[PDB]
Amino acid sequence: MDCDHLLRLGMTAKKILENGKGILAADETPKTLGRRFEKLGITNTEENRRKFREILFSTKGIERYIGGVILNQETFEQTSGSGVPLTELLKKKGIEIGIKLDKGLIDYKEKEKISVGLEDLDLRCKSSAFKDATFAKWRSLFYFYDGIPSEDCINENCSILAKYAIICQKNGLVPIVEPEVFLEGDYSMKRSYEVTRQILSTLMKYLNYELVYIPGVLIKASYVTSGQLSNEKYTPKKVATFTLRALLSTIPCGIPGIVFLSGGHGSEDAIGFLNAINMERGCRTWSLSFSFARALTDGVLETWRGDDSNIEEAQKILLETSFKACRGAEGKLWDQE
Amino acid sequence: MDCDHLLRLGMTAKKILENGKGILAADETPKTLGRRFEKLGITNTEENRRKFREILFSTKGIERYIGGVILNQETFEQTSGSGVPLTELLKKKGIEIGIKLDKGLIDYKEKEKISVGLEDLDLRCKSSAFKDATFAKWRSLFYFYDGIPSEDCINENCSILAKYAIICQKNGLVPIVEPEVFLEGDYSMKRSYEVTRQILSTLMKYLNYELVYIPGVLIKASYVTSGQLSNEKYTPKKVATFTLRALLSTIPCGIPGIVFLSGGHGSEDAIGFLNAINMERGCRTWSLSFSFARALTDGVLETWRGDDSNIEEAQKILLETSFKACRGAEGKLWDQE
Ligand SMILES: *[C@@H](C=O)COP(=O)(O)O
Ligand SMILES: *[C@@H](C=O)COP(=O)(O)O
Repeated sequence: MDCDHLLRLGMTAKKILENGKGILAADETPKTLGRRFEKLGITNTEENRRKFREILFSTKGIERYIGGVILNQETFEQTSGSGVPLTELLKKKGIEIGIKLDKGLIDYKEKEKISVGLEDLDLRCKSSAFKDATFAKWRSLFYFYDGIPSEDCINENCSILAKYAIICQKNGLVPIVEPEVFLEGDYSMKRSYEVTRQILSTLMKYLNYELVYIPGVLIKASYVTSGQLSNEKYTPKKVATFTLRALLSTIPCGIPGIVFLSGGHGSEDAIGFLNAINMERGCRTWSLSFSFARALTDGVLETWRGDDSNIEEAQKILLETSFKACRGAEGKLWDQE
Repeated sequence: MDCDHLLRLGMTAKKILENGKGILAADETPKTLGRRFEKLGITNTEENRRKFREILFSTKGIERYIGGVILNQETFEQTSGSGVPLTELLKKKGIEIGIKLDKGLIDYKEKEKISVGLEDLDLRCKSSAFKDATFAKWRSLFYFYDGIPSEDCINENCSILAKYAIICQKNGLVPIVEPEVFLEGDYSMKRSYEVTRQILSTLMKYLNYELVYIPGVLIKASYVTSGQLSNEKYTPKKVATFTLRALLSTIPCGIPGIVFLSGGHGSEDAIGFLNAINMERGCRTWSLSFSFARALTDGVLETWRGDDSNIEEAQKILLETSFKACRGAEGKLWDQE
């Protein structure tokens, strides 16, 4: 944790987001990907999970738009149909390799969650399995109900995120901290805005109390919207205004980038919100980019459907959707390249 | 607290610091100024306090360097020798008028302090006395000993600052929040650095929990150094490095400016640290300027000495010291204008 060591972390964080690039999140656990597969009639075999990731990672030209990919631990042990380790597909493309390091969530208080896995995190970061990884991801999730998120749950999750971040950095990995505001709930956009300001300001408190190197941390955040069960409407401009206000109010100049999660919003909406936030005026130092799983890969799944004959078209949709995300990351989606 | 109302606050915060300008703090209570007077053989009469402020405010050309002045409540009731209200001296110069609104400090826990006066703050902000004021100041003070500042004292002071800030803004005043790290103590520069990161990150938490308009808040901060009782040395470059790192780690892009307090450091050291921080590289949105009482007015006091014959020379020293501070505010002190 010397000066050159700290500069390498900042260089990695910037490389992931250079030139309007963003992150393809491919880190779904077998259970989470399985559910997605089963809706579309695809069998949850290890082989189909391996093939799905091969389809994503082998897409030609994807590195123009994708600066990093977040892998699931299992995918590090996997090869392509042709024999090449899946990580080698990304390395050869110059794409940064990430590892999701949380062990999921457990119950906290009444109706809330904390994320787990810190006890062996340092040991796991040193696994030879992840030797090629240069960044990591850890997700917490904030449920919304009456009087919730509670302050205890904000503090505990921010504490856990910050502890994970410092361990990552000590092992030479850039941490993505993901304080996700869960979309499935009944809350107004005002309430999301206000609580996002609490969560993000508290996260910055704990990162600072843990003396995390702030230029080597990426924040993966939810857009500010009302909850899916609210009857409240919003437009991309309003999402952009509220989200950017919350970020300008909470995120220090030293943070290199914010990457938005799609969170259950549509692919089109998530990309449209990104474009709108990048068209907003308001001085800032950090990039506003993407870390999408669903918004980038739902179309791939829906086109592929487990049939090899559909793969070329599935890869085409990945590339085209990645292009749009990247254009959104620079506020240029309305403009012809 | 409508949109135009919020834009006026941001415009005021920017006007105070435009063009490398800074703040002349002249807000010493009769007791605090009195002690300064008595060291230099000057009688603590109301007349000498009035005359001292007249000497400061009537200095020709001071508005090139000073964007705002922080007044003591008593000075709003005062006139020049020639009959002109002292506030009119500043208004005519286009200098923003501020009011210090705290009622000082009281004991908290063991050996710590909190600042007081929130109970009638809203009423006081509406006083016709302060009709010409456009900004305010409120000071908390953090003592350092073993295990101190305590977390309770950080939280309580940040809470008080944030409550004051929101009341100010609701009354159309830009709040300066002053979480001063007291120089008189025995602590290392590492410890100051780490605790400054705790204090400033926690302050940003409470400002966010109070839903303060972040573009309409100014932060008056201590430089990061070791304590006066420490035998540890430092240079301007090291102060600059540590202070800017702490600020980049904690202060959101939305804050318009940080103004350093001189804090018991020499006039020359305080101006030299300002120059050094403004020569540092590292992207940021906020101005780095000054809010000095001692660093700007100790020389004036020492030249004047209560003798009218010395006033012209005293004003010359104010103007020359203000020039240097302003050059420091743009990192140009080594360079000839
Ligand atoms: C990133 C997960 O690692 C965000 O995924 P989403 O875009 O919400 O499916
Ligand atoms: C500002 C007081 O209002 C700072 O005063 P100092 O420069 O520390 O004497």
